[PDB]
Amino acid sequence: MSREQIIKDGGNILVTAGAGSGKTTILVSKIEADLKENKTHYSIAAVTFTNKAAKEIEGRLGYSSRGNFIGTNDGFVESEIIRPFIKDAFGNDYPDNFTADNQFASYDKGLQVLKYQNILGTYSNPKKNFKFQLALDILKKSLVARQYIFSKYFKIFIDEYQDSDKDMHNLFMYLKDQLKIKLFIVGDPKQSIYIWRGAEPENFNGLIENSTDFNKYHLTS
Amino acid sequence: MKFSNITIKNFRNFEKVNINLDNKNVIFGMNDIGKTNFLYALRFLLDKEIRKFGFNKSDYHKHDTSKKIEIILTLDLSNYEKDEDTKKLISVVKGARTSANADVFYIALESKYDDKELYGNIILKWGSELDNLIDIPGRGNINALDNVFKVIYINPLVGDGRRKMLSYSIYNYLAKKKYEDKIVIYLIEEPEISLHRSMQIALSKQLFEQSTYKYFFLSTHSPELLYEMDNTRLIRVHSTEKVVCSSHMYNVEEAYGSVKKKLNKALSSALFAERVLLIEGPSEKILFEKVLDEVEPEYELNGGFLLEVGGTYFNHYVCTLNDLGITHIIKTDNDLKSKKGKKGVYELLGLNRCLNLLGRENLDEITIDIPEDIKGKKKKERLNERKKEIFKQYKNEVGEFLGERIYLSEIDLENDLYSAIGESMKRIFENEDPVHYLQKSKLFNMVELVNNLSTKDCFDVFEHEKFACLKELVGS
Amino acid sequence: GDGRRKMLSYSIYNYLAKKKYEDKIVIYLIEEPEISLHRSMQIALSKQLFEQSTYKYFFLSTHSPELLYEMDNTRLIRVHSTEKVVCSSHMYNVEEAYGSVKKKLNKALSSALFAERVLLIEGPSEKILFEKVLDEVEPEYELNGGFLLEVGGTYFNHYVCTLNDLGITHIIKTDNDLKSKKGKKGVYELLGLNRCLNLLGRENLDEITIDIPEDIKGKKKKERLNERKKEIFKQYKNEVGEFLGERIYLSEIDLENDLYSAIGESMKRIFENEDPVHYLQKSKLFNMVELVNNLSTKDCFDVFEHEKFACLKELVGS
Repeated sequence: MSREQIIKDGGNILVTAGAGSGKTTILVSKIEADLKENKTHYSIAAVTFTNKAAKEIEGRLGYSSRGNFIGTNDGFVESEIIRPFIKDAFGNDYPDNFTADNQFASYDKGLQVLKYQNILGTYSNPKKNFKFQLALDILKKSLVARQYIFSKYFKIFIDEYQDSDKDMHNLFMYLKDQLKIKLFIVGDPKQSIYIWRGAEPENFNGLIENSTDFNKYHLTS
Repeated sequence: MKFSNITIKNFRNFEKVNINLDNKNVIFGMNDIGKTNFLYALRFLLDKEIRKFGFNKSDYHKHDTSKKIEIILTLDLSNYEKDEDTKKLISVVKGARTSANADVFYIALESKYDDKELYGNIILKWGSELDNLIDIPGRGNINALDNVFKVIYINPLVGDGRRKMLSYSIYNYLAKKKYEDKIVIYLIEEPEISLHRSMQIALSKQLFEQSTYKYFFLSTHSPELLYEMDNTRLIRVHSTEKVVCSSHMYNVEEAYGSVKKKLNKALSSALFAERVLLIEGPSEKILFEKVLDEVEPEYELNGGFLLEVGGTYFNHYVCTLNDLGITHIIKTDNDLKSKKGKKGVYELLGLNRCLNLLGRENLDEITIDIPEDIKGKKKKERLNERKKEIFKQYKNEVGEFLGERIYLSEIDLENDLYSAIGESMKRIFENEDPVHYLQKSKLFNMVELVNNLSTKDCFDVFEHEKFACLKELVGS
Repeated sequence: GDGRRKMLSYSIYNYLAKKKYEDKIVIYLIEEPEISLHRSMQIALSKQLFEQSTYKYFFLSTHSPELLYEMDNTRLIRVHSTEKVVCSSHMYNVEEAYGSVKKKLNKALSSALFAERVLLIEGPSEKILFEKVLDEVEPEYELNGGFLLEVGGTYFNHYVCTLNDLGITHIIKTDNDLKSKKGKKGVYELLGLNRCLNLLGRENLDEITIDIPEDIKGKKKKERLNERKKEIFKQYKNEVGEFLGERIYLSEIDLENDLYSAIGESMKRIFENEDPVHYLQKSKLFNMVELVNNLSTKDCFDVFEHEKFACLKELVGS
């Protein structure tokens, strides 16, 4: 079946797989194949929505001294973009300390909380994201941030793309286009029950029905 | 992308030393203690198996453990777009860089002695700004800096030259496949211990014309290893008790392309000297060797050298020697070269070669009638009179030359030698004009002359004013 | 540095083995003394070994020609580079005639002892030309055991005796020279033929006389002497054939004319508006640099493959 046409493909890929298809198995197989094939210094990043899937993938992959990021997409920005390069973009007064109750309805008040209060902000409206817009703002203001992101990873694995806001799409597409980093997207179109958290199913469907540089496969197993 | 500089303070016999670097570096000199301590400092900074231990009381300068050891290395990150080693460095460093300083990086070492525990702890830092460095993170026995650099140390100790070449080959084709994800630096210490000459030349070609040795530091006592040198830093350690170092960025110009094998062979043996006298041909070699053997037999034991320059300009040799701190003396004579094509116009070759070493360059040409009737000795004396006039005209320039240790003859060396030993030359060259006869066969007649010179003639030549370069060579 | 400690060790050896062993026969075995030694210290040790009475008996193994700068009155033993041990030995001495140039012979011959084939040349012009040509054609000739030796203004006997006795292949390239005798005018010595004959056991030859009227001078005299050289070369044809069997190559006139016979068109191109040979012979050193700076690979392969340059094929082992 098509499960052998994926491991042999290197680049941008989609996998429109429904429930019970075995997304974890194919994701782990592709990750292991990519790591075994490549002999360079580059790494991979696997971004999920829950800590359970992150820990499952971490346990399945094993142990290595190569630095790969496995975790949630909220931890990705905090660990890679915001915490290291916040002061290089805005200034030395902006703090890199935070432990995240204090949600507001504006971006400027989010910056004010992060600075004066010294705690990561939030938004009251679930249709808009503070983390993934601040991350993209930092990426466009810091040259060393973009340099590190380009020098570090050669592929990023994304799963459950249907439950993604517009800011997540913006950041991922910025990475794909402006920084020339490959993407591996897996998602079920009919699993948008998380719409109560601001999920936008239109992004995955638009990618499926309009993308020209994406290779598309479907799994019925 | 590029190594730039290194600073060492209060470490062993180093007190405060600043050395400029490149990717390929060669260190040479007569100290032989600072040369090894240089590589030890490099190993301490970049080698985890050496840094794994601490610093003793003997590692501090003057054994005064109340001072701090600092070793700081500088890199250039200008070619991030075209280099993949810059990415290897940048992927482990994240946050220690700033955008205003995106092209320079620092790696530092610091040690302070503990008198109660009798231990010297080593702590590493990097940063883009030298006034704001932070500790390199790590867990357990491992460091974040150990993920980047791979230091390969080569030493013959701790026919058989073929076994050495096999060792070099296995090194070259092992460090490639296994370390495609690291930055590899080679430290080669005296590779000529029990090595045949041709094998030394082969290793020189490997070092300077193969891509397997992008970064290395080499210590050598042999000029055969330097037959192929190009695009390298030469670091010279001065022969004193206080470590003093001079460095030069060596290159060969595209103009000096067809004679590159002669420049390298000539200059390799002069790098291991203290004073060098630059001469033209083998006649001067014969004469000065005879005179020095008669007067100063041990001139070459004390660091003297005679260098044959040939048919080129002095810039290439003088730049290197001056930058390395070696004293250079030049003896030349006033030459007129007939221009290619038009007849009757000559070039002030000697004056031009002497001027180009003073920054001032080139001079206008001259024209001499030389009617077709005259020919032979008459033409020679006509040209000699013109040379005398030219020499008298530029007296101030000649006085400027003498201040730079440049000695230009009015006509030639034969006439200067006559002005000193004319009676002896008349005796030996019976029934001829000594200068004219000596100028017929330069090589055989010079041997005839030296075979009939006594100690009195040698001391007459040595003590003359026209031969003041020989006193400079032997240090008076 | 540590070489000074080595010199101190040598000094203590010398002034300890004397007082303590005045009643014994002392033999020194010195093995590779140049391991971590500066060049000047190697020269000093050479002087100590060959000009001091403390070392009456010794055996020395070396890889360095700087230790041999002072050699005299010694056996040189050469071990051939094979699997079966083969050795050649020579009793080296320097004649009283070769007394004022002894420092040049030793320096020249020290580096040729560590070679397999040696080509003996005259001056730096041939050095420049052959270095350019070999770098173009055979870049690794010196890795395989080739050497170029500048002989200068002496005879070939001193070098050839040593090299032949040690088993090293020697090639000689020379040209027909006439040297005006000291004193009487109009008589010249067949210097090139005499130097080539002395290597065949036969020695010296009768002189010749050429009119050379006082009217002619310059290029006319040069061509008169060149015609005389051509006649001399044609006269002793059998001797030249004998020379060729000993790996001795004598030019009819000079190297400039042999180079013309090979690359005349290129020389005419480069030396525009002059006679190539006459212009090239004005300034020997600068004009050779001018020539080599404008030669291509085609010219180098033309020179290499010519019959007048068959010594270069001998040097590289064909």
